[PDB]
Amino acid sequence: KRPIRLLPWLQVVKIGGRVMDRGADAILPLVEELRKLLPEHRLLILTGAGVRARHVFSVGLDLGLPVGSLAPLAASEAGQNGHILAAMLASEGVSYVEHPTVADQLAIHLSATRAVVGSAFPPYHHHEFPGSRIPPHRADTGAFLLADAFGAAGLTIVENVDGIYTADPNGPDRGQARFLPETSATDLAKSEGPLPVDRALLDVMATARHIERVQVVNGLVPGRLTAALRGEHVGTLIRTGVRPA
Amino acid sequence: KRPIRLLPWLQVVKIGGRVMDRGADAILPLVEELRKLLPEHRLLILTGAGVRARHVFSVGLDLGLPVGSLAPLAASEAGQNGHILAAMLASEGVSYVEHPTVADQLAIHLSATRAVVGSAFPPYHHHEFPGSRIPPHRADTGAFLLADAFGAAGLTIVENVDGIYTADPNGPDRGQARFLPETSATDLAKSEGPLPVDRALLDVMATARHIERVQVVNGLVPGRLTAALRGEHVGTLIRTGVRPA
Amino acid sequence: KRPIRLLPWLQVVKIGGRVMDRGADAILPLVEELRKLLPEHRLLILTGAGVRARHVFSVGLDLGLPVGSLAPLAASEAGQNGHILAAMLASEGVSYVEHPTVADQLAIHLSATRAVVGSAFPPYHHHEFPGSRIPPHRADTGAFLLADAFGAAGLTIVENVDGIYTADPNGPDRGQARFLPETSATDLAKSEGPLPVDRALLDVMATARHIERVQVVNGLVPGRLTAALRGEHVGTLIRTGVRPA
Amino acid sequence: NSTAELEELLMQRSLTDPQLQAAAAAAADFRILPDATVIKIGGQSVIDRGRAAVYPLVDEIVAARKNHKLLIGTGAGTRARHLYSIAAGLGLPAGVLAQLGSSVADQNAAMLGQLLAKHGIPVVGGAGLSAVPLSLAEVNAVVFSGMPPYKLWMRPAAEGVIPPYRTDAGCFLLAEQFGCKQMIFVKDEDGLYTANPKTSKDATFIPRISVDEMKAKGLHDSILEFPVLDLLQSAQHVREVQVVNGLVPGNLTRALAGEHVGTIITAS
Amino acid sequence: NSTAELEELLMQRSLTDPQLQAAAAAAADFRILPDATVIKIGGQSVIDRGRAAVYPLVDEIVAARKNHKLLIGTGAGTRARHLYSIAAGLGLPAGVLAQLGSSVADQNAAMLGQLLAKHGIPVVGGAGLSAVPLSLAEVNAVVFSGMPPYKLWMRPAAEGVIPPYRTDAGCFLLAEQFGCKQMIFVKDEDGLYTANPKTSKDATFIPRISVDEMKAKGLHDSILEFPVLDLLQSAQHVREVQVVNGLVPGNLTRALAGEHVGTIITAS
Amino acid sequence: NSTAELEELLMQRSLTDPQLQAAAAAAADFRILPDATVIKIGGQSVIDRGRAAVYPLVDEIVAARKNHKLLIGTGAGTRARHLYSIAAGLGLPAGVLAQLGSSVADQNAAMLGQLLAKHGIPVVGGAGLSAVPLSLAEVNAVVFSGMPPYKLWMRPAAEGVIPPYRTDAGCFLLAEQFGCKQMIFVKDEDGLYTANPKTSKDATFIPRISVDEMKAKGLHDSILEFPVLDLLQSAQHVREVQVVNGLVPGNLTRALAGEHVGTIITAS
Ligand SMILES: Nc1ncnc2c1ncn2[C@@H]1O[C@H](COP(=O)(O)OP(=O)(O)OP(=O)(O)O)[C@@H](O)[C@H]1O
Ligand SMILES: Nc1ncnc2c1ncn2[C@@H]1O[C@H](COP(=O)(O)OP(=O)(O)OP(=O)(O)O)[C@@H](O)[C@H]1O
Ligand SMILES: Nc1ncnc2c1ncn2[C@@H]1O[C@H](COP(=O)(O)OP(=O)(O)OP(=O)(O)O)[C@@H](O)[C@H]1O
Ligand SMILES: Nc1ncnc2c1ncn2[C@@H]1O[C@H](COP(=O)(O)OP(=O)(O)OP(=O)(O)O)[C@@H](O)[C@H]1O
Ligand SMILES: Nc1ncnc2c1ncn2[C@@H]1O[C@H](COP(=O)(O)OP(=O)(O)OP(=O)(O)O)[C@@H](O)[C@H]1O
Ligand SMILES: Nc1ncnc2c1ncn2[C@@H]1O[C@H](COP(=O)(O)OP(=O)(O)OP(=O)(O)O)[C@@H](O)[C@H]1O
Ligand SMILES: [Mg+2]
Ligand SMILES: [Mg+2]
Ligand SMILES: [Mg+2]
Ligand SMILES: [Mo]
Ligand SMILES: [Mo]
Ligand SMILES: [Mo]
Ligand SMILES: [Mo]
Ligand SMILES: [Mo]
Ligand SMILES: [Mo]
Ligand SMILES: [Mo]
Ligand SMILES: [Mo]
Ligand SMILES: [Mo]
Ligand SMILES: [Mo]
Ligand SMILES: [Mo]
Ligand SMILES: [Mo]
Repeated sequence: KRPIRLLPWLQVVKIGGRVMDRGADAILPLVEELRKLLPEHRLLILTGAGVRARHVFSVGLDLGLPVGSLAPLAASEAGQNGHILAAMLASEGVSYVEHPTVADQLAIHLSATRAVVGSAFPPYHHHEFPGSRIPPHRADTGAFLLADAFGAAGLTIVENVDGIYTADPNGPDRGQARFLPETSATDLAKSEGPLPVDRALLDVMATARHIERVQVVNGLVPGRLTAALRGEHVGTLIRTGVRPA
Repeated sequence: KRPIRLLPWLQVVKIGGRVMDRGADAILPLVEELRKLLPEHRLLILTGAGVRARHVFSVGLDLGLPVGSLAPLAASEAGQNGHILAAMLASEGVSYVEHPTVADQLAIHLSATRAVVGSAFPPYHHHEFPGSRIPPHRADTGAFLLADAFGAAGLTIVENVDGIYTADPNGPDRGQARFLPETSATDLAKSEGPLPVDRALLDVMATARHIERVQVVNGLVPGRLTAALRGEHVGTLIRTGVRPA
Repeated sequence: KRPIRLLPWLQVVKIGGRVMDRGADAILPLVEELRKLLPEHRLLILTGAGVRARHVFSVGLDLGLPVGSLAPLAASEAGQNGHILAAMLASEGVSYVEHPTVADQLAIHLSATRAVVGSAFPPYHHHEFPGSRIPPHRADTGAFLLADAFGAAGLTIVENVDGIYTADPNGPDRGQARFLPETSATDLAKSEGPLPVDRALLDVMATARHIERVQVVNGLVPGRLTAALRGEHVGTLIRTGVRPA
Repeated sequence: NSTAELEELLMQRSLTDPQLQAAAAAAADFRILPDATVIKIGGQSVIDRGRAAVYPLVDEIVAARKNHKLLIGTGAGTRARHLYSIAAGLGLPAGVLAQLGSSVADQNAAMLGQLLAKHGIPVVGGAGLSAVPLSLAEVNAVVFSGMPPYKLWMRPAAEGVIPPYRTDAGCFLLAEQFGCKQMIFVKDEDGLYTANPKTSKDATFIPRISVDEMKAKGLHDSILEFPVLDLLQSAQHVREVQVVNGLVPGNLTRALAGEHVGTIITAS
Repeated sequence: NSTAELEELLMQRSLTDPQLQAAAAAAADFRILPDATVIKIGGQSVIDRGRAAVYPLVDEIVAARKNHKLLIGTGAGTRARHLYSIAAGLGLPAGVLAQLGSSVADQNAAMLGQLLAKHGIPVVGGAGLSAVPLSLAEVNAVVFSGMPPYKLWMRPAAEGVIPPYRTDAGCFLLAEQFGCKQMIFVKDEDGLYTANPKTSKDATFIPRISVDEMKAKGLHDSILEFPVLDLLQSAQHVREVQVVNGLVPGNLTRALAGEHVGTIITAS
Repeated sequence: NSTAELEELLMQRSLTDPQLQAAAAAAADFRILPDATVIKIGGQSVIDRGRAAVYPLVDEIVAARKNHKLLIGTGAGTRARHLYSIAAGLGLPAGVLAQLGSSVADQNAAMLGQLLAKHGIPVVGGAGLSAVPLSLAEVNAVVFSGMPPYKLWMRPAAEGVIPPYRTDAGCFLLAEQFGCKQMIFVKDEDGLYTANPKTSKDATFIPRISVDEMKAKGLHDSILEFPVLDLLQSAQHVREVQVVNGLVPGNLTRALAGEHVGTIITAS
């Protein structure tokens, strides 16, 4: 048998750092949508890092630092985004919770309140894998490891674009970029260009035990996160390759 | 615009250390009054330090220690008073929570339970300001900084006297002491004698963003704290100088 | 007067480590019974250590280590058993909580959720008492100190045998072993053979302030823990020698 | 006996089994910090008195650590008696009083620590405890708070809610755990007398005495917390302790040098 | 005055009583780390610039600590300005911005710390702070994050939500608390000028100036956070500070040697 | 390439962009602790065996640290296999098993740490990690628990719930992160053989071999956790490892001296 599901009723939502980077104009509508979702779902909301991690990578790489030094430096920016988002939801009983608390006491915290916020980055830290000078296990990857370990009902990734395209849709080849309503982790992993998700996400999908699909949706369009949490198709669906029991 | 209010439904209550110093005769009736308040308000109860801080100041000053060393030593006594008060309220689901928890997770804790207790002293510690040999940012000051940062509905200060007088009413000039039903932080700040509140409290009132008045009331008279939390005038009102939006 | 009761509505349940050592065949039915109990009682569930502590005692004693070094090493195994049991109950809102949290914030945690799990071992650590090379204050002892300090409604000890016998019922004298439906801490303390409970448990019973009896029951027989928490006699009752007020 | 006969007992019997208890008693005995001395600095008898008492002891510690590895634990004193009085009057149990008293011993370690910082000597037990091995090796001394960690799990006394294991017991157990060579209690009297010298005018000085003799003379709970005497009789490593007057200049230094100042109390 | 007249006031009056305040002012004054120097390494002026700025300063610290005990605090820089901009636009209060900025000064201390680790120099303040006495005694330097701990209890400015006490103030208060002999701010300009030299072409260099003279010339909030000037005027121990260019090779070393490089700002 | 072309890519592209990945590969390479050696002491192969195995290794560490900076990580052993068996039988996932196994490696570091304390050597990773730079500089060695920190975020194996990254991987990644000069695994066999020597009578000893050759001979998961071989092939700093028998007196010392005892496994 596959392992049991620890929190089968949990929904996990990962908020991209570059959504947060847009400031109040993006954050206030997202916060209003999350407020309306609190009575509908039991939510673990996990934030990515965004542009400040790129700045601390620029400094750290210029100082020569190894990938195990850059990883906790980026993670700190995901943490700050989480504190910012939780503060906006404080009046609804929502707070930021640290990784040890997420790993060991999430059940009592989601008994206490309807949602908590944490960092999407995983605690690989100075034990990050070598090979690339850029930390591979980032916010998408960490959120999926967690969601799948918990056997959660879903993981939805909230980005600043409609989903995955055949080319970067903000890039120099954007004219060639075709939208992908649906795809598989294995097809993606064979392609070579950039993506809006970590390449490590596709690897941890291949060893997944529970979560069969992950939807990537545009958090800048109000209503898409709400629809995705009900299973509606409003972005790119990624099939993990988990087959049912 | 002024900043938003993080916890607009919160009531903050600061309990003077010298109330606690009176022992069971003062504490048991205060605890019974707090018990009756739990279903009416969402409470952050913050304790001051009282006479044991004066003893550790006497020792620390005799050893020559600077004001940044005395500040955490006094704060520890406010902490102990908080543990004592929370233990008396344990059967009602109330516990003492540490400063980091107050600063980052108060919303989930007041979702879990109706009240929590913490220390009123702020974490200035070894970074306390110089000038006086006595730590200036004490329990009144810390409780107001917190209440105002949260945008709380109120701060009520519970002391062992009826309010503020023109002279110490337990002092050598007590015959001259006239009660002040109402006053302003700016008028107070210009006077020179002793007060039942930190002088730093008047300074942080001048930069306040939300809280317009603070009432000082006698916790040794049952019912006054209950009345004050409903806005009734039963002690000294202090106008902060926040003007409405 | 005796001291007050801090959490008079609490029920404390200690789960022997050797019950956990039996694996899924013992644990799954115990977890199903605990699930059914959550709406009936407010529970602090405390786990013992079992056979892995015996292994780390064998290694530690072979290395010559003193009793204050062995004590935290055993306690770690009680901790692991607690994490295992809490994970099986996560979907019901149950988590493992650390000792500092048990000592200071148990009331808010049992307001947040119906049960929490912690380690039964007390934090004597490197300050364990000398005399024996085997740590005396173990899981039974720690669970009783806690239950009695809190003034809890009861402590029930869940073991892999029916209760206390006149001889080890799994031992070389098991043919002579007579079951004891009822006994006193003082009678037990005068006997010399082995027992299914710490000998220190009998000592802390002599100084107890609140808890008058402790029942030892067989957790391998479904229903006995449920019956014991209602005061039914289904194992061995131990009278502590607390006399009523 | 054998590594193997012990391991079979440890697998096959309850830890309460007299047979297993006896095999464990025969195990090797390793001392973790055999060359160190534990010193307790009294809260009420020394630190509460301020710089007239504390400054000369700071100077002694600084001089003495050149030749002696020291673990310096602090007592609590008058602020802890205040807390116990308030909490007892409320009916709070011994385990809650134990937590309150620890905070006071912590304050005193902080104050002593700040006077010693410029000499390199840290306060430890805060962040860690393997703070201790490195500190001892490099600056030959560390400061710790003397309260045991039992907190809410404190065993109460037979009567009353005052915690029976306080800072004399905390420091003693650490010396005993680590297998230290010497345990010195620093107080405000020359040593043990036949009666409380503060309260009794014709008390006689006692240079050396056993626990059993102390009990027979009614001195079970005089200059040391009485459970320390019982802990001493069970001890494996520290089978005597020395009590000295910290208010006499040089007294601590002379005790570290092997001089018989004060009172020596022996397990047997 | 006396140990006894102070203790009676301390027992009998509010801490606000001018009488008690005056007795306390007469107390002895102990310096905790009198032989150390606090150095602030700017976040925007130095660390954000990468190895061209940071590597030569790392080499100086390593050389300078042979003769000088150093507490090296980090500033925050551009990532903190980004965080403040996002959080201000949301209406978040100064106390929440203060927590966000601390994280950035922490990152910078980690990066500097990793370049110094092979020389024995730790980053501290993480696990402790009595990390500091042992570290100073053995390797003569430590790295700390320069933000004050006020966090949510930060007093706000008169206008706006930018925290007024940031890393210049954090480092200054530590120097002042510990009674250090010298406070050096390492920036990216030679020192104070009569106008912002980045923005003004004919600014004049100022070698030495008092706080009062700075205020009279409109320089209250130029090269240092302006509340630092007021803290400096109240200080008991550190009554002047030195501002130097970290981008000039050897400048930090020469300041530690007593050379008058940069600008000296005096309390009076 | 430039500090500027990298910074533009880092601002303008996803971290997944092959173009940005390639610019980052060209960055400077700093080694944090280049003169240290990481040693893993096996839990099942050494520490579980008790003092006949552990005491001689303690003596070697104490002697060897006079000339060699050491980071000594502990394995887990039989108590972790017990925990994995119980937790697997319950259907618990790899991430929960990972937390349980860490506790066992922690126990073993505590036990080893207590035998080394009187020599000044701390256990670290508890309170901190910048525990490491100061410790290495003053006593030339530290003890740490060898499990990686992934815990609940552990990537599972392709099949089964046993965590694939355990204490061989934890120690290896630390050596690699810190840019250490050497990684030595201390086990209970002379090195790699062509078959499990415990189970196979005519196994042949292999003095030196590459990862690719090991895979071609079916030795992917023999004497080291198999993911370590893949981590080794991606490594930037540690491109070979040495496996030695800790049960042979002096073997660790001779490996630190450059002697080719045991097996050397190379990335290519
Ligand atoms: N094939 C692709 N399809 C869609 N977007 C792409 C693709 N390749 C690159 N991108 C870019 O990925 C961007 C998202 O950047 P990134 O994914 O780093 O941000 P994030 O997910 O918000 O950050 P973090 O990972 O810190 O949470 C989009 O704005 C888009 O320009
Ligand atoms: N003008 C004044 N009006 C009222 N009380 C005054 C005045 N001046 C001095 N006092 C004294 O202030 C006392 C309160 O002391 P203080 O305010 O230090 O205690 P607290 O607030 O309980 O302590 P903490 O600040 O530790 O919580 C009153 O008992 C009164 O004697
Ligand atoms: N007089 C006795 N009556 C009953 N059981 C006894 C007696 N003497 C010894 N035993 C043994 O005690 C065993 C329980 O072992 P132990 O009590 O150490 O386990 P535990 O309580 O599960 O462990 P832990 O204390 O770590 O929680 C029973 O299996 C039984 O064989
Ligand atoms: N028979 C005796 N001989 C000597 N001293 C005695 C005797 N009986 C009582 N004492 C008292 O014991 C006191 C010292 O013990 P005490 O525990 O009070 O000091 P301490 O270690 O400072 O305590 P703490 O650290 O808990 O504050 C002496 O001041 C003395 O008055
Ligand atoms: N009158 C002046 N004289 C000199 N420099 C000035 C003056 N007015 C403004 N400045 C500016 O002050 C800057 C240095 O202060 P700043 O606080 O920006 O550096 P920092 O310590 O790196 O800050 P942080 O550490 O908070 O990032 C200089 O770059 C300079 O442009
Ligand atoms: N081909 C091989 N060559 C040598 N040893 C092998 C081989 N295949 C299997 N082994 C086994 O590998 C064992 C050592 O690895 P193992 O991971 O068990 O030790 P360890 O590091 O103590 O583990 P832990 O620290 O996880 O308890 C040896 O005892 C040996 O029996
Ligand atoms: Mg992404
Ligand atoms: Mg006051
Ligand atoms: Mg038992
Ligand atoms: Mo935590
Ligand atoms: Mo925790
Ligand atoms: Mo906390
Ligand atoms: Mo926390
Ligand atoms: Mo905790
Ligand atoms: Mo905590
Ligand atoms: Mo916590
Ligand atoms: Mo230390
Ligand atoms: Mo340190
Ligand atoms: Mo340390
Ligand atoms: Mo350390
Ligand atoms: Mo240290």
